[PDB]
Amino acid sequence: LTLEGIKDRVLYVLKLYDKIDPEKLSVNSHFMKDLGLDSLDQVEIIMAMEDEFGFEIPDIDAEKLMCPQEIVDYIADKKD
Amino acid sequence: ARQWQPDVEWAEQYGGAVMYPTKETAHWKPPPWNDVDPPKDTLVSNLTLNFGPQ
Amino acid sequence: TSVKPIFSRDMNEAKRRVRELYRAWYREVPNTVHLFQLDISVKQGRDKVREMFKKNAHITDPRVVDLLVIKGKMELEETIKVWKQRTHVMRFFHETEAPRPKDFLSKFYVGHDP
Amino acid sequence: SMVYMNIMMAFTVSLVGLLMYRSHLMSSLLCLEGMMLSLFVMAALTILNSHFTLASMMPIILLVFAACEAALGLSLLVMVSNTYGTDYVQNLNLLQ
Amino acid sequence: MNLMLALLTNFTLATLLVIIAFWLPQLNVYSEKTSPYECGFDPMGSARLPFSMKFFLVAITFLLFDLEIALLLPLPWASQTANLNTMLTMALFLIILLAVSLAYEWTQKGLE
Repeated sequence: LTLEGIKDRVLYVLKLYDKIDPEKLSVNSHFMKDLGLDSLDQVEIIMAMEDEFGFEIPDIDAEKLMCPQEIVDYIADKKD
Repeated sequence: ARQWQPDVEWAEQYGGAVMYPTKETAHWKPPPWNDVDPPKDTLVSNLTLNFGPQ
Repeated sequence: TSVKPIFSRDMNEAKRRVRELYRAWYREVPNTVHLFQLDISVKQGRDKVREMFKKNAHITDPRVVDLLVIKGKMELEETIKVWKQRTHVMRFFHETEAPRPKDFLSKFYVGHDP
Repeated sequence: SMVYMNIMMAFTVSLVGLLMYRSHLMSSLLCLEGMMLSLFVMAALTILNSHFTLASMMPIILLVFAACEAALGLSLLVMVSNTYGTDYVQNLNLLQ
Repeated sequence: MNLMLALLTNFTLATLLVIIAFWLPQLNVYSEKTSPYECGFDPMGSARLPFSMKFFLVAITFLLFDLEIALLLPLPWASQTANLNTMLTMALFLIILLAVSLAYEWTQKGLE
């Protein structure tokens, strides 16, 4: 239970994908308006949380996240 | 009222897991108030034989 | 357009439905690679799926997208179980078939206007 | 003679480290039924040369309980695998 | 001293003929496709061996009926004897003691 320890987990996911994002570990990558992807390609990125840190990805929130700020914040009230 | 100190904490300090007297160790488990059946895992997907082009 | 739909209504329940089953196929690539005893690299099986969904993105209409769902929904019966004996899966990977020229001058030597 | 030392050396098929350990508990119930014939034989060598004429009914009765005993113990070892599927003696829940 | 040379002939003739069939005329180094085939006329069986209750009670029930035929075994040797009212009335006991163990279990067998 650490708010920074979940900021760890979100911020080594993105470059571990060998595709688009070039080492941009900013929180302000806004995913097809700042960073830039396809509409399909984001759907892969959300799925990594089941085996990395453990999670469900329940609902329409995956259509909503769009930035690693919002990824941490929904993990934030999920756990602590 | 007045008579003595029958306080709440005398129930939790005697609170039943292991009665840690002089230290805290690897406690057991808050043992079940009902009869003791936590580990219910008994299931199998039954055999899928094809008596086909046999 | 006076006809009832299948599942969706207009452009939003459809384009969250197609994103649902992609998470099934992404999970069920590294299972069949050992469930059939087929020896390739696991990243090949993920490349074919992300190839396949980009093929149909020229649609400007609902219930056509919903028709492709039903085909995509059905294949997870056979593929996640064992109904294809190692051979109906490997037809997506055209290993045997010779390469096509696809450039003008190489067609002109061999073949009467394909 | 030496026909008793072997077999009194062979009574050490208990050996208690391998009488309940390690896992696959069927390996431990094995030497519980195999600890017999180190008692069934060690009795039979003594009643037979020294003609007792009556105590040789006792090796017949020595099997009859230990078969019924171990059969009971094998009933419960299904019940540990009926709830799990694996016996695995490093199952422990009820502390001591 | 032939009992014991009445069977070691019979087993060394037995193990002779199996290695002149499994070994010798065999050695399949050619094509011998031992690939994923040979799976007993089927495919991959991802399930293990499941428990079957109705095929366990058949093992235990036999074992408890098997014991007291060995008690029942020296009945022909119990003929040329002394006092025989005892010998008859005790021989009839064990059979009934085997018979009741049916009738209690006979009210619940299952699809055996």
